[PDB]
Amino acid sequence: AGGGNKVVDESYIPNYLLPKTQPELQWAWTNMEQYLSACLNLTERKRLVAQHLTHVS
Amino acid sequence: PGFYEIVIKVPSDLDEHLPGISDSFVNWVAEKEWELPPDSDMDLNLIEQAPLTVAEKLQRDFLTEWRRVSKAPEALFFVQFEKGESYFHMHVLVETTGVKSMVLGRFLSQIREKLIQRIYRGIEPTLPNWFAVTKTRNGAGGGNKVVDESYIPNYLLPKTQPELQWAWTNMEQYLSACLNLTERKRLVAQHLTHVPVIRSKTSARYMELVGWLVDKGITSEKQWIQEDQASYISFNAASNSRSQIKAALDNAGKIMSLTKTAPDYLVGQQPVEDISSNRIYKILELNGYDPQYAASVFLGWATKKFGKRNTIWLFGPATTGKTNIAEAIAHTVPFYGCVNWTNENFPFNDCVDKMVIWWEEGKMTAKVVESAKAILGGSKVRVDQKCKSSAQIDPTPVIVTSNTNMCAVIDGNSTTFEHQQPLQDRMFKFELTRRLDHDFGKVTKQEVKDFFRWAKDHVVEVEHEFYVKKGG
DNA sequence: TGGCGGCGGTTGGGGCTCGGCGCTCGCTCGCTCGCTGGGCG
DNA sequence: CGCCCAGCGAGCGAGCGAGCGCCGAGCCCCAACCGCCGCCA
Repeated sequence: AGGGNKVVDESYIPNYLLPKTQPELQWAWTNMEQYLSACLNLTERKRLVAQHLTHVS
Repeated sequence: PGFYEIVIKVPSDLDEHLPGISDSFVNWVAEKEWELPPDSDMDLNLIEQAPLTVAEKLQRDFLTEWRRVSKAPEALFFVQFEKGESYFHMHVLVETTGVKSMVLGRFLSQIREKLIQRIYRGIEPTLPNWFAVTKTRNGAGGGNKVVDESYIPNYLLPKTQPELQWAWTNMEQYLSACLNLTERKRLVAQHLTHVPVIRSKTSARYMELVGWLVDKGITSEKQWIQEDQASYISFNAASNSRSQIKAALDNAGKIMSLTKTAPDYLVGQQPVEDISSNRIYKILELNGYDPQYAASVFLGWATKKFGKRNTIWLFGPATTGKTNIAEAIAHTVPFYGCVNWTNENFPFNDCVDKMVIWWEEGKMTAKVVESAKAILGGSKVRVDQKCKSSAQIDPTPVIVTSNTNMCAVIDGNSTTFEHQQPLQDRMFKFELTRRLDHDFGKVTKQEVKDFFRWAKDHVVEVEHEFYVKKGG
């Protein structure tokens, strides 16, 4: 319990939350204009994942 | 002025370290915001907020309690709030003015209790040793670590923004370096550019023992027992004390190897009150030689005053007031060596690392006549050794005590006289033909010391010549 | 054209060594908690 | 006159050591053997 919290940046979303497939997802709520389209749409999630992969590269 | 490095762990998790803390305390700790001074290049995003206030309150209460219990409000301190790898802490520093090392433990516990009853309000932090003081050794063995002023720029200031958060100090030399990386780096660089012995209770006594040994003239274990057996035994109880004996012996030898002059150890301290009783006086008066002039010549020869003619040669058969004095001198001086006249290849084998060169019943050899003339004429020269490397032999007063004519320099299976005048123009002839009686007794070391001392109390004009004046 | 005999190096192993850490004995000293004594007078 | 500070003391335990003990590696000297050489037809 004394450990530190899991602090991350925006790169953590496309690295674990978006890569998750439908069976590992049900619903989501956000407010960012870039991530709002990737709520219940898998195509937008994959597009954002690819964009993040190309950016970090 | 020393300082005490106190470690005070700042509770990071108020829920785990302070279970059951009131909500008012957390609210007041979180509502207090901080802001760096205008001239502060430190980044505020990296610095925390509630931990900063907690550390500030803790160090303020600590300083207040210290000033109240020590009665020294003008005492210097130096607090530095950092962020450990797994928990927050502070490198608090307080002077030792008005607080000895045997009372710091009670004051620390009192301050901890006061902080727990005031700040935390009874709740004691559950961190492993949240309140302690730096010790010279881990555990309950080492004592309080009394650091120095050089400890601040050697561990605290080197730390930069990542590990640094805040700091409080009243010292005028560390004011701008409280919340400024540039000033801290400048001070660290200045301290590194500025920067010898060590004072300890175990080395202070050794520094005096090594000096007393050379004063008494000890160069081995037997000489130490000769003075006091109990004293020698006391300095060799444990292995650490036994190795110390060998270390001190080696150091004393290497130092005696570099004194200044041999007479420094041969010349006595107190004057002489009865020289007639000395055996040297009778030996010199029996052979027909003025004891005063002989003593002056000996003093001038031992002090390297003549230079080229700094040599004495006692002629006449063996043991005629020649061997006794030489044996006494050899027994008095620390080290000595007999010139092996038989070994013409390396006759100075026994005279290696010796202060006096004694030639007892030995003829001159042609194999080391040229090299010997240098040392006899006041000149340095590196001669070989018997199955050993060469070694420089500084101008040392040589003493010859033979019966045959030393001018007859032997060159193997023959004899020559080419080195007659060269060797005679740098030596003193002492025609000591009178033989001592059987009940004359051997000369002691105290006798030689008294003789060398009396040689100084009555100085006479010593003439540089070959034949020494006799006693008229 | 031919081989049978000893001497300086090793080189790990039993041993001394200096250190660390760990523990275990003397000293201590602001604090506490009573006991009692001119003085009220 | 039966309390008054209030002055005194006697520990008094949580500290402080400091001093030793017992590993812990870490050098250090020593002995049972290898390389090379002397010794004869």
